[PDB]
Amino acid sequence: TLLCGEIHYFRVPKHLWRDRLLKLKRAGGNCVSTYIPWNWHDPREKVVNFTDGTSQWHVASYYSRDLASFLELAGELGLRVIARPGPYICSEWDSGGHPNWIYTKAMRLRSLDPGYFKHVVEWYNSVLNILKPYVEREIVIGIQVENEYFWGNEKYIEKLAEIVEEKLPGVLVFTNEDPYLTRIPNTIDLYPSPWDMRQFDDRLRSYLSSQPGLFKMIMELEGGWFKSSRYGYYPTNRLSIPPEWTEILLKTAVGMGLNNINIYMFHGGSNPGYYTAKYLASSYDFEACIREWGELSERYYRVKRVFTFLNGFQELVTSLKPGETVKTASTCSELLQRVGDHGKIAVLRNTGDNLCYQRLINRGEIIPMWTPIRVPPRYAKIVLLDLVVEGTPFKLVYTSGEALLMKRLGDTVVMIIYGDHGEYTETAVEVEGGVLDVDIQGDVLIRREGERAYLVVNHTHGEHLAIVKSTRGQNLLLIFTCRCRAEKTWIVDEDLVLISNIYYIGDSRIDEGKVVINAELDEDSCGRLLVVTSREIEAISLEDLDLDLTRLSKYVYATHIPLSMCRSGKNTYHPLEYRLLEDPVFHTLTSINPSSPLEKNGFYENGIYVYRLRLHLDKKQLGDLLDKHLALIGFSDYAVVSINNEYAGSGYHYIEMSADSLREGVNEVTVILESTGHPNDGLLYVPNGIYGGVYLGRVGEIRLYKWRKTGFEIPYGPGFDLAEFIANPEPVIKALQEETYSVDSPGLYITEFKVDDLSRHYVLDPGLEFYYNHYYRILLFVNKVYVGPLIGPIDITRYLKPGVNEVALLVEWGVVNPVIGVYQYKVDGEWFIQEGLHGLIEEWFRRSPRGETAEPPILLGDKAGRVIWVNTVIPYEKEPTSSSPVKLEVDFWGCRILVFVNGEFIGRISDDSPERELYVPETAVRRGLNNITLLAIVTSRSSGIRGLRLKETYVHERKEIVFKLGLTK
Amino acid sequence: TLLCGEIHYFRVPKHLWRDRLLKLKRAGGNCVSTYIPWNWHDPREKVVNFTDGTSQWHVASYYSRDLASFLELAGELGLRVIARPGPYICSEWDSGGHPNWIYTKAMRLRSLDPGYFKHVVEWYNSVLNILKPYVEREIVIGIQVENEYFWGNEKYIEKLAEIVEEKLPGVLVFTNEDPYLTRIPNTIDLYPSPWDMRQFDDRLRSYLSSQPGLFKMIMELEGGWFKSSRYGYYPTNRLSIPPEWTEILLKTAVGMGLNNINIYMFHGGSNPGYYTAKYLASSYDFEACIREWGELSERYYRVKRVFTFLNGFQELVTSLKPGETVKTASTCSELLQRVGDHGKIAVLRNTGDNLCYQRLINRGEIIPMWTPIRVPPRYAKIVLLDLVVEGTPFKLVYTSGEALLMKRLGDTVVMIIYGDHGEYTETAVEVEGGVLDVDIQGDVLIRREGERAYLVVNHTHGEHLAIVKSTRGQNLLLIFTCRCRAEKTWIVDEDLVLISNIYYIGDSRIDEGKVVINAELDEDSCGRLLVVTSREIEAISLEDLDLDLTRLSKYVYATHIPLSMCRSGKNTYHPLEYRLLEDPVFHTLTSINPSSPLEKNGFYENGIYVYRLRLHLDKKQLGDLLDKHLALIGFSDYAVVSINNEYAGSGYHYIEMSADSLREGVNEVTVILESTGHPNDGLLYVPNGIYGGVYLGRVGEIRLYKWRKTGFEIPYGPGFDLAEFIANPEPVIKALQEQRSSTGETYSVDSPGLYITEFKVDDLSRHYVLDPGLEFYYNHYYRILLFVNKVYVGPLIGPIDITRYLKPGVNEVALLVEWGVVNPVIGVYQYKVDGEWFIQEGLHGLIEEWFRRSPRGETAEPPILLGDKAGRVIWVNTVIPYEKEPTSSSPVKLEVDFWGCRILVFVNGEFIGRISDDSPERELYVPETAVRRGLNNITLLAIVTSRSSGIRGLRLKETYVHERKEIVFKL
Repeated sequence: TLLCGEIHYFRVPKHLWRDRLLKLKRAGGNCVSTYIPWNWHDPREKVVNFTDGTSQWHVASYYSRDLASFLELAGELGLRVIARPGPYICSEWDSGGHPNWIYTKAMRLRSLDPGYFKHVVEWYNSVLNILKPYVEREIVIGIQVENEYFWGNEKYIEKLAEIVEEKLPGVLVFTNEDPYLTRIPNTIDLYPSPWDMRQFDDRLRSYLSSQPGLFKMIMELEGGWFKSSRYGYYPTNRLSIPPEWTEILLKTAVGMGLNNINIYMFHGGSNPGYYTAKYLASSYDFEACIREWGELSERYYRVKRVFTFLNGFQELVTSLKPGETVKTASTCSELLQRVGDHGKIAVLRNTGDNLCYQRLINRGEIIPMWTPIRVPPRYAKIVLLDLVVEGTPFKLVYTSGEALLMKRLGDTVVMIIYGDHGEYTETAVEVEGGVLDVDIQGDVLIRREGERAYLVVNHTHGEHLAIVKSTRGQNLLLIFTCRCRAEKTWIVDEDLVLISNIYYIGDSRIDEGKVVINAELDEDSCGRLLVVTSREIEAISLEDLDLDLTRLSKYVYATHIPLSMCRSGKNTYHPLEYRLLEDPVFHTLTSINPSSPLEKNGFYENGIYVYRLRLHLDKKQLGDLLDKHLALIGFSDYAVVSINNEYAGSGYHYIEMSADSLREGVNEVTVILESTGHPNDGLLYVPNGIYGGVYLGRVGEIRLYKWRKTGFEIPYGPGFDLAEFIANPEPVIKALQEETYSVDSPGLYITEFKVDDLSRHYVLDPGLEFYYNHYYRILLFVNKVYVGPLIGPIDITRYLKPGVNEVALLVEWGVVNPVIGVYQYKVDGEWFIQEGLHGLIEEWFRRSPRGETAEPPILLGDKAGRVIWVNTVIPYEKEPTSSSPVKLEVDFWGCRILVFVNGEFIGRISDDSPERELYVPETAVRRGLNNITLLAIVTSRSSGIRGLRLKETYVHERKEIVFKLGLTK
Repeated sequence: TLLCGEIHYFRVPKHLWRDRLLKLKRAGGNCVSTYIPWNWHDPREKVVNFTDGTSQWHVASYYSRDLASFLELAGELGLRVIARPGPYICSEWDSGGHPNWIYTKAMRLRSLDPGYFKHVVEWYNSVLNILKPYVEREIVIGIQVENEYFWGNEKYIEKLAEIVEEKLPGVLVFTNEDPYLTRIPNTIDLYPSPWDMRQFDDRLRSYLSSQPGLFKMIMELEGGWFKSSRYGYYPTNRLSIPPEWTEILLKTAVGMGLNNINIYMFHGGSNPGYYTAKYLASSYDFEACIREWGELSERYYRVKRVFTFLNGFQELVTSLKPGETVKTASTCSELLQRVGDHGKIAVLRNTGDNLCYQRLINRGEIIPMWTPIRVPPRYAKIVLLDLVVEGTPFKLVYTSGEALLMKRLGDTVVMIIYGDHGEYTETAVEVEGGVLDVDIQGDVLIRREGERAYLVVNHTHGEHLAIVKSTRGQNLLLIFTCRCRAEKTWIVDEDLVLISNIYYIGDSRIDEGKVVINAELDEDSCGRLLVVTSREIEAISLEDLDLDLTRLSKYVYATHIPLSMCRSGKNTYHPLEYRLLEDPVFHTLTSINPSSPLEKNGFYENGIYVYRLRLHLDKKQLGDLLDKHLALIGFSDYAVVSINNEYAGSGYHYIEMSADSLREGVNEVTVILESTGHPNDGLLYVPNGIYGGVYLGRVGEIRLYKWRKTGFEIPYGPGFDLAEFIANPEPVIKALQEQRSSTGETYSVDSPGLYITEFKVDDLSRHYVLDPGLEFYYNHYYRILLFVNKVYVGPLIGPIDITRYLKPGVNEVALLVEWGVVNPVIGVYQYKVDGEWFIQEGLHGLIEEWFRRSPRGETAEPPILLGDKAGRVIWVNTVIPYEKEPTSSSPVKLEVDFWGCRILVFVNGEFIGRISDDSPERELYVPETAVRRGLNNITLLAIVTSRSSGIRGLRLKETYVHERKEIVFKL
């Protein structure tokens, strides 16, 4: 009943909403799911925005807050909606959907702590008021509260659910991955690694045995995975999620009795500007069914065959219970079976790489009779048994083929059954009162016995037709097609099924006595088109051209799109020239207390910040220096540092520079810093900008080599509050009152190190391993005193005593390799902060001063620590279309690059990005001259831009197909 | 040390040999391996052919038997050769390499049976004479005898080895997958399934502790997999073999001590004409490193990184021994380790889908100091430890990066080290005499401690350089690059290394003060090029464009190819017009005895045959007839049948048709039949053509559902001769005569064993035909022995009339499954129809060479509907203008949209291959050698197999358009 895809209105240009949703509908989806992110609607703590307006430079004009329009569009296209308002959403999104002003109100995020929960009450009021009319009109059918509250806190979850129930009485309310709930329905999120089924099967089984009688759903069935900078890969951080894998998970879920399924993500789209979670790529492509740029991937067509089956047999599927009577002949495939009054499904699962030939035992009969069931490699086949065709004399005793769909056309029931090229299928039809006749088109062999017709078909690139005629004037029309044509079978309106090679059938409009269809043709979209309809078809036209039209039988017409109308086009577009202009950088600077977290000084945006530090060194300290290294320690996230107008260094979180630029008296330090967004864990406060400080002279280091792991149990359960435990870990303090080289799994780790000189400064660095977009929960204790959750480097000087000291880490979740840096001095001075850059504030991305021409390659080593604007013009002499989407590629090194097109922020790329390209949405592109603008922060003496290009992924042809209709009978 | 790729001279147009072999050379290959197929050189049992010419219509003019020229070309390009002359080769090849005349000479194939072996002695004489000069010149360094004789027969293998040792004294001689051999070296063939390492790891472990002291080699390391019609898939029958999988297998093999490895296939190419094994596609692309059309796949660049490492650290690799001195800090990756005096390798294997951060314990030191070792997902990383750079004061204590190569340039050692974009690596260099100085280009942080420099590097899209200088006269140049540029690092000779984005570097001409190299540029080939050389470079040109030249250090130059020079072209070429001509089919028909196989009538070619059957029915037979079905039963492989000038039916091996065109007296049956090739098992005789017969009136069936599996054991071992056991299964006859004990019943005959069932025969006037079922038929033919009432009938090869073995009442059938699966049923027929049979090889249009020059046909507007021509043969001629020079940098595939045909494809008179409804694709590679600039003649021969049949159209498609450009170094 719920055949759902995740599509985020906040990750899709508003004009492309229709394209993305209709592609899900055309796949047989009947529901779309989306988060409603609190920080998307209320970033500044002002008027909640549910309009098209943005107050943020980094959010392009075509991204919208108009949730009402998204919901109406879903309704108009025939989709229901699942709403996921948070307040936490995770979703690889800045602060997991928390507005960055929340960190000023509460430490105890994701709890009933009033400092947090009062703001959650006001958010739910704003958002549930917008949802209200759409719940009443039965478009919005489900509300998720919170998101993967793994740890229990039942009264937190129940309070959220009670507010939804007060505003929206009777609406289904649930959460995901909180197994400790008795009354609020729990739903599961499944992201197993390819090929071994046991972990997935075991999680489905436990979930199905849980919460007896409550709503059952997979709220996130793996539809791919996300991409990150720093530690990421293309096409996902987990490499390719095979489309074969996704289909096996879906068919396994159907085999085990889950008929409520949401693919996460179905379409991922793009992360607008600085709404990324920390380290997230600008792309949210997700290797999804619908790629970021709108492409229907192999994963789309496999999911489509499953959703089309589940949609065109909801009767049977809703009736099914767990079964055991059916058995297999061979061990070459597994069996998952379900049984209902009027039919069964046998799911034959072959996770191995060799084709399997299977038979079933159903009531002492070995089926099929003359041919085995093919189970392809890396495939699970749904086999239909004992299916009653209601209000007819027909029973489908079995098919060894795969049923796509079943449709009533007056006196005829049509079923489409598919197989591979060269597959033999066998279908047994039983007819009450006997078989009157069988008409066949193509290669069908018939055996008759009693009231049965047996049909043996050799599948090809085409359809074989069998009509089994009853004595009561009712007919069964079987259409045997290949898997490829089943994938490109399009159900338009209702009473029009197109069996084709056509890449995509979009909008349809039935006015006059005419159906107009918007087809998108790829290279392989030409050749044979079957039309299955009760409507009289007089003519089919493709632009001007009248197509050949054959009547194959009643309800079936054949035509062809000529092979010439399918093109193999793909174009690249080069800049006319490159102009350079240096950003002055400074614009608006204000005093700030040293190490004062940006969000506690009214700065709620990520993106670029500039610090000016005025730091004081005198005779005695320069005099006594034991080592000539300056350290900038504890910032989110990436900085380029200049000292006395000389480039010094760059990097993430913690940088060691040369001290040589240092003089006696005042030293000026410039920090150009990027915040890539907050993590998406939703519990910890990882402050934007410099939360740490400046240190001088590395005098040594203390490596925490070896740890004693001790049993410790976090009391996860319905009564547990994780936010309360992180803020007050009394049970750990208690355990501390009172072998392993790697701290990489849950538990309490203790080690001892020596301190000789307490005039030194001691900074614990959590190490490279610790930093992940879904931030780890690791609690730091120094000599049995709670320092806090690890968020970054931390000065632990004030917690140290002379001689033997103790460090303990309680890993609730994650990995860390800590090391202590020892510094001579902690440098002090006056601090100034700027939000943004002069060029951004002055909107140079909308209109740049004219700069100098430059011949590529553009060498930037001399501008290390500076900001360079690079403007180019690209001719694109056609209409921007979803039929021909464009990517911008930049060949550069030693830069953090912000990309704009015609003054719209497209995203960022850096040296540690998993790709050198961005999707340029059709809404940003114009026919003619296009302005491509790079803002380049220069991070190295080895730095440059070799070039850039706009690339078409493909060029598909948009064509209108017109059906001239006659009279229905 | 043997870094080998399988490339078959008989599957590559001769003009393209150089391209395929140089691409193997360029990957770091030092050896090419090839079968020499007996049936390729002696198909007709006449003068053994080692020339360019062909006796066969279906073998294009550009395929060669000139083995000498291949061996010469391999030698010229700096490659050694492993030769594998069979006599059996398997290789998805017709009869596994046996000439089809062998079936007239012997039943006991692959044995010392004289009827087989005397002909093996003549073949081995012809072929070892061709090889002798190349063994003496040290080009051919190994000879494989036989091929996967799994079952033992040591005296048979010994006898093949003796003939080789006598003609080519002291040449290395071995076989593959015969683990019962004590004296002759055995080698291993490994084709595991992605992601569980345990089966592969256990096979390697067992092999490495077999045969004390003898030659150790993986003679076939999975390079992909083949594709079949009927039961096959794209891109292989096992779907995609992931490129990450192939690299994990290679790195595992290195980590376990195997340094002799052959990738099967490195390049697969094409199966010429009817030299396919049964059911095989005309493509042998194999999803190989080099695709059939010449493309360098992702698999190629991954294998190239491994071969480059093994070549560039030869001294280290030769020295390594087992030893377990190193430990890992965490469980997120496994460790394989080898140790020598020169240093150690730690292979960190991560078969999971998450990045692992790893540390090593070496001495009592935790390695590295400031940075963890990245082990990427689905990856095995080779970490070097304690590497002594011989004749220098440098030790590489460790690098968390991956070492690609090491090269001496005068007083400087250069090492290339790689990682992913954004990877942090840590490298520890110890200098004896102490560290004079470290000069750096790029993002290299230095920590000096002892006589040690620690170098911490963020890997980028480009190179960071560190020159560590000794207080003596000697320098360590470290170049830190990304994986992608390591993959496109090209070694043009001893002192010319290009670190690049370039898709491929081909031939070089090392003139005087000029180096000219042929580059092939894809769309990502542009950007930075680094040149590492001892040579003085004044200028670098791309054709006529002089490039920017920066001197980075003494041995390192930097340049760039402008991003504008890398196009993204891709063109489709369309036919002008279609002309149709009906083949008259009949040309020359001669008498043949009913059921007499074609090889017993002097027909040794596969391909198309036409039978005319003159069958007699009298009034009585037709009057008494109980069921209206005619069956053609037992033929190889596919038939289209007409009765009294009406299309009756089509299919593989066993066809049931309507009997309604039949009438009293003579009935004229036309059978148009294709043999797709013999199977590649090399043991059984599966006859071409009609070996069964024609039956009328299907009056029932006996389903053989339920079997008793007994405890019979085939005695495999050094003394076992499997051909002798197949010919004379005496132990099975004895097992069948003894008391049965109680045993398990099964519905599945799918694993080795003796299976027994029982059925009722009520009427011995009927005819009983056993059908082995769809499951039975596989290109590598199964071995299942049929017994009826305890009498040996024979190995199953197809449907078999078993009537004469039956008695009234309860009958027994027993199957000894040596290997395979079967699901048999007995068809019961009223009559066996007798008459006179006639055979023709080919069709009128083939014999008269219409593919070389077609008569004028009628023009036809696509789509061309053929359903009214069911059972008949139609020639479709068209012209495709191709207005460029045919080139490997722009290869073409012919696509045909059709249904209900078997199609034979010719281009400019050259047989390209076959396509049918049950093909895993609708396209063929058209080699450059068949294409011409200007008008291309595309000719299809369509056997119409159905009343729903036609050709919608066809097109020539370029896979891609790369740019060919010379890079010129002025010295």
